[PDB]
Amino acid sequence: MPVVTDKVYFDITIGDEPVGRVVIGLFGNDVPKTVENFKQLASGENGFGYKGSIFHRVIRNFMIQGGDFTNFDGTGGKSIYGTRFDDENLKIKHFVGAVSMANAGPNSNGSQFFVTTAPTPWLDGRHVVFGKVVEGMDVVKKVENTKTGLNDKPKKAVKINDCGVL
Amino acid sequence: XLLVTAGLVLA
Repeated sequence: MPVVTDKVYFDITIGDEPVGRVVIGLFGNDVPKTVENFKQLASGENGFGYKGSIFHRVIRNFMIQGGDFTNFDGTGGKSIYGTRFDDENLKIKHFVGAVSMANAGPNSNGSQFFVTTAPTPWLDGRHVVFGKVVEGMDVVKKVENTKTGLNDKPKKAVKINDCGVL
Repeated sequence: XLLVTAGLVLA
């Protein structure tokens, strides 16, 4: 079990109703560069980041995907190191409540991430896992249960109304 | 299949 070194929170709304807080524990001794990127995007300290962004793709019994604060539809986002950065460690395995980098092939992490809600071992070795949910799995449940339309887009927006570093 | 990209999004 990787060790949790820092924690960040997201306060979620669904179509504007508050639905609670998720707290994500980060594995900062194992993937320090990936964890730095996520923290700073959660604090917004570079002038951009997660606050006000959405979970644009939600699949029940699979994952919820967010972090695209540039285009809001899964095509965008950016790291603190520029557009994209390399895979830090691909040895940490997925598990229920893992928090992991979306990508588009090797070494293309940006700001997009997912929280799994069931086992996803077919992603292992392919996406960098850098954290886990340590509180608010109930809230993660609500999100994965919203009504969705075309390409798994929630009908009501699922917003990170606020976030930051605990 | 069940994937998590960043631009295209496959089966």
